[PDB]
Amino acid sequence: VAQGPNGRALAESMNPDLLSAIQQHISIERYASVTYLAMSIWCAERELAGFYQFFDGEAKDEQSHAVHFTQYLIARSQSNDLQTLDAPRQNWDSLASLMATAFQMEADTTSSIQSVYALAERNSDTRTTVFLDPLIDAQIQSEDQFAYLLGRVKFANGDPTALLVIDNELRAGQTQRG
Amino acid sequence: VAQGPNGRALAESMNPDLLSAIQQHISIERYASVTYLAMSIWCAERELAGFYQFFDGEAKDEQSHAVHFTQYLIARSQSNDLQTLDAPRQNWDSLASLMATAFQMEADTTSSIQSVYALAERNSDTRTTVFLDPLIDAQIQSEDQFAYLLGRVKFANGDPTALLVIDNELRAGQTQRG
Amino acid sequence: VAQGPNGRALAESMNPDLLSAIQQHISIERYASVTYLAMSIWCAERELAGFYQFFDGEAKDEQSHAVHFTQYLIARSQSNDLQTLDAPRQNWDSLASLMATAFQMEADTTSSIQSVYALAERNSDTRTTVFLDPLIDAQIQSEDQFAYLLGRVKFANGDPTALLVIDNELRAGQTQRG
Amino acid sequence: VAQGPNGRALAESMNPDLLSAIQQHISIERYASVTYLAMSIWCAERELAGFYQFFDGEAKDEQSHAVHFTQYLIARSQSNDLQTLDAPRQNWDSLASLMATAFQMEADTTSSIQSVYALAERNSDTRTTVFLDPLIDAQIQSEDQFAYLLGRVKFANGDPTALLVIDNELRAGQTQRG
Ligand SMILES: [Cl-]
Ligand SMILES: [Cl-]
Ligand SMILES: [Cl-]
Ligand SMILES: [Cl-]
Ligand SMILES: [Cl-]
Ligand SMILES: [Cl-]
Ligand SMILES: [Cl-]
Ligand SMILES: [Cl-]
Ligand SMILES: [Cl-]
Ligand SMILES: [Cl-]
Ligand SMILES: [Cl-]
Ligand SMILES: [Cl-]
Ligand SMILES: [Fe+3]
Ligand SMILES: [Fe+3]
Ligand SMILES: [Fe+3]
Ligand SMILES: [Fe+3]
Ligand SMILES: [Fe+3]
Ligand SMILES: [Fe+3]
Ligand SMILES: [Fe+3]
Ligand SMILES: [Fe+3]
Ligand SMILES: [Fe+3]
Ligand SMILES: [Fe+3]
Repeated sequence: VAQGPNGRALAESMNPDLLSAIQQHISIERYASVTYLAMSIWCAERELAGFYQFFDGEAKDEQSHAVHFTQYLIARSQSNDLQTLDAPRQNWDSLASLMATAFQMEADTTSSIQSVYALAERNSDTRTTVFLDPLIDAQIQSEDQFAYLLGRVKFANGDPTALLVIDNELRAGQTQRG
Repeated sequence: VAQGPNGRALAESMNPDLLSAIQQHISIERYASVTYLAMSIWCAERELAGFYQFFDGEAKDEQSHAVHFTQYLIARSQSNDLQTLDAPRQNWDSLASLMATAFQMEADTTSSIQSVYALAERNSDTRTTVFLDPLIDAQIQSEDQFAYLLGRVKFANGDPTALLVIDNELRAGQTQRG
Repeated sequence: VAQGPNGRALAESMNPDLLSAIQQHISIERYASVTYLAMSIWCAERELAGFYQFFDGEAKDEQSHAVHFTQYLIARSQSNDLQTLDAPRQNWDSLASLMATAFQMEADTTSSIQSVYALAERNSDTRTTVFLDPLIDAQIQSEDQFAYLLGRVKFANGDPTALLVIDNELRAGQTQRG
Repeated sequence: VAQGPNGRALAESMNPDLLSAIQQHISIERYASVTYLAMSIWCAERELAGFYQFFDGEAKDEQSHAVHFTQYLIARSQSNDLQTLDAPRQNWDSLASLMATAFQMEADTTSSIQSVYALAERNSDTRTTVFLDPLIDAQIQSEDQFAYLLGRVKFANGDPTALLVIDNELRAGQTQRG
């Protein structure tokens, strides 16, 4: 039995470029987390309590995704390399602008997973494509959800009254089309 | 065993300037109470039932704070001196103006506690600083809450529709960021 | 009513040096979080499942502490500034060495809080000292707990049998003297 | 409607090389089953009751996997061909050696599935890749589990005391990192 780079018994070796791509993707999930924390704060500063609660939860969920990836590297007997984390964006001129950045962050997270997926396919790493499949499915749902929240905020067209109504929807847990 | 100014057994004497400051602070709590009663009435007169219910409760809570302080003076064997109570402000041109006065009243209540706290420290009265610590913590929460309500009302920008939505939030007990 | 640096109504201004110190302390809590994540991974790589579960939870708790501080800055109408986060230490020669780093991380977190506390006192910021008091109390308990775990691991004197027994204690939730 | 090789209505023909590969893989699952039975016996002979119970269950689960594959061939209207089954390995010099063989057996089971998967892709058999996807996911978990058990036994470094502790873990159902 061979030993993997992290010292555990090795079921099958992993291409170093694929390993590097997964380590970088963990940083993307961690960066999404701190970005949603920054967004939660921006909303709290403007008394948008439902948006604050929503993004507070999204921050925790993205961190959970990051940990899920670190566990996959452990399972593959590969080394983890937790990286320096950039500071998030923290300033927006409007809730609509913030929600556009949020949607872009979600779509960019999917693009990162897609890049890992394509590298796994080039390397015939079926364990990794199987691992990523349900994460892509979750991303479809999250993109659908963020398009819904962004579109509803844009429909409000900057009217504070409409934004208060949507804020109360989010506080109540009404965060997707259903 | 020595007898304190109120006749009870005396655990430790209290500086008369500190005693006077606590008696004055009790008046500040009582004045906050009648101010919030006046605000509850102003809101009721304009059919803002959620704001009326909110300030009705705040009036009762501030009175409870006043009584809590009178009990501390009893516990320290110090005399209470219930003072003449000024009439509250009763007229405002808008809900936003009323909420600004409410926030100022809350911040001024904290400033009064801080002044007592500093006098207690100058006199090495550790019982009094310990007594005040949780009251300062409550004040942080109340300032956060009043900044939230004031900010939400200001966001409404005088639109009656938005103010009705917020009024219904308060009636439902949705009074802070959560 | 004045507006604070984050735009909310301002109960009382905060010294900019104290604000900077709190923002830096939030980074210390976030760094403790990612350090405990790195430690959880190191333990998982060596099949120390109880230590992995323990540090996984500590990572989540430290993140919660960081968010708790960001909420205090919101409550004080002060700006948050989420900073770049250093990569954690990730390599140790033994569990005893890892636990020494963990204890040091906990003690250093307390030292950071103490530095903020002293600055708040120099500035007569009683809200901040009151806010920090229960966090210092939690730190006493955490230092006691980490001294217990470190001491128990050192008592094992590198014997794998003893380390398996302690690992099973942690998996069962037996993590302090009780 | 066409009839498949097993006589049932045929939704889509299957490449004979892919069919042969699935029939061979069923033998691999059956061989894993009897191998884990042999390991359960070896452990029972040495009073390692927790390891005996663990491998007894693994033997039953691998047989269930084999039957799951036979049901897929039925669903595809393909013939099953149950093959002669080799005798398992039955002798090991130590529990660590046995656990290495167990890990290798698990990794080799995954390699067999991967070989079927690649053949299905070459033949554009999307039903078969979809069928195999959750089985690969289960294999990731089983490889992670067997790496954990092997690593814990190796950490024991042949100390009977440590092996008794781990044996009791397995009897209690504590068989993975959790
Ligand atoms: Cl920014
Ligand atoms: Cl907007
Ligand atoms: Cl951006
Ligand atoms: Cl008046
Ligand atoms: Cl108004
Ligand atoms: Cl006034
Ligand atoms: Cl390192
Ligand atoms: Cl050690
Ligand atoms: Cl260090
Ligand atoms: Cl043999
Ligand atoms: Cl052994
Ligand atoms: Cl063999
Ligand atoms: Fe994510
Ligand atoms: Fe996401
Ligand atoms: Fe009060
Ligand atoms: Fe008050
Ligand atoms: Fe902390
Ligand atoms: Fe800590
Ligand atoms: Fe306290
Ligand atoms: Fe199997
Ligand atoms: Fe298996
Ligand atoms: Fe799938």
